[PDB]
Amino acid sequence: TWLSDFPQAWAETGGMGLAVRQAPLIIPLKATSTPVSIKQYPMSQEARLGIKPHIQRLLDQGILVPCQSPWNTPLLPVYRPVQDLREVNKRVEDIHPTVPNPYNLLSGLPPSHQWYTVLDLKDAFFCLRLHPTSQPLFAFEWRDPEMGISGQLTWTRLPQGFKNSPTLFDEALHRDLADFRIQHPDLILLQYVDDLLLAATSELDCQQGTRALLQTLGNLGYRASAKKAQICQKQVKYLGYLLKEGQR
DNA sequence: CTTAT
DNA sequence: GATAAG
Repeated sequence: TWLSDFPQAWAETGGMGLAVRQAPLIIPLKATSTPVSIKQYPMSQEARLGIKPHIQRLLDQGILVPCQSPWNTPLLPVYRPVQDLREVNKRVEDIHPTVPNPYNLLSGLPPSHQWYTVLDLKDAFFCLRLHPTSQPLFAFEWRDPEMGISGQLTWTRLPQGFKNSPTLFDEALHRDLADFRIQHPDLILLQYVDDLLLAATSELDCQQGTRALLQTLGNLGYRASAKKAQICQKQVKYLGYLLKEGQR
C-alpha cells in the first residue's frame, strides 16, 4: 500500500514531524514593543482535566517546555487548548502576506493535468522550530492543582494563533520543495500552507510523482495524513472546491 | 475568557 | 448603543 511504502511520510507511522532543513525561526518585534503579561483567567476543573492530556503529550514531544518569561497570554478551553495571542500579535513586526488566495492559486492548474493527489500536512506549524530567543514570546501559565505545578510553559515550535504562522510555514515549505519542483518540471504542485495538490497528465505520472513527493516530504521532516489523502484520483476535494473534469 | 465587528 | 475568533 501507499501506507507501507512510505512509513516516514505519513503522520500515522512516521512520528511527529520536524523540518530538519529549516533554521529555528526568529520572530522580530515592532520597534517600540515591550513584553505584556496577562494573568490566566481561572479555569474550571472540567476544562483543566479536558486540556491536561494535550499539554502532557506536547510536553512529552518537547513541543512545550517549562520557562520563566515576562510575556504571558491566556489559555482558554474550547476540550482543546486555545491560546489568545492577540496581544502578542500586536507587538510582533508585520510581514508581507505571501500566501495566495485559493482562487488565484487554482488558476495555475492547466486542463492538461487531470490526475490529482491531495495531501494534508499534519501538525504543520509544529514542524517548524522557534529560535530559543523567540520562545519566551509565547509563554502561558499551566496549573495542575493536583500535582502542584504552577509555572509557565512555552512553545519550541511555530504556534497556533500566531498571526505570522501561515505565511512563515508556506514560505518555509516553498524553500524545502524548490528542488522537487526543479526535479519534476512536468508536475503541477499547488501549496496552500499545509494543503497540497499535485497534478499530472497520467495516472502513471501521478503515481510516480506522488511517490516522489511523499518520499521528499518525509525526508524533509513533514508528515501527511494517510486518512485524508486522496491519491491519484480524477476527482478530488481541494480547498473547498471539487476538482472534476477540469472544472472549478 | 476577552475583544473586534 | 449577537457573532466570530484568538
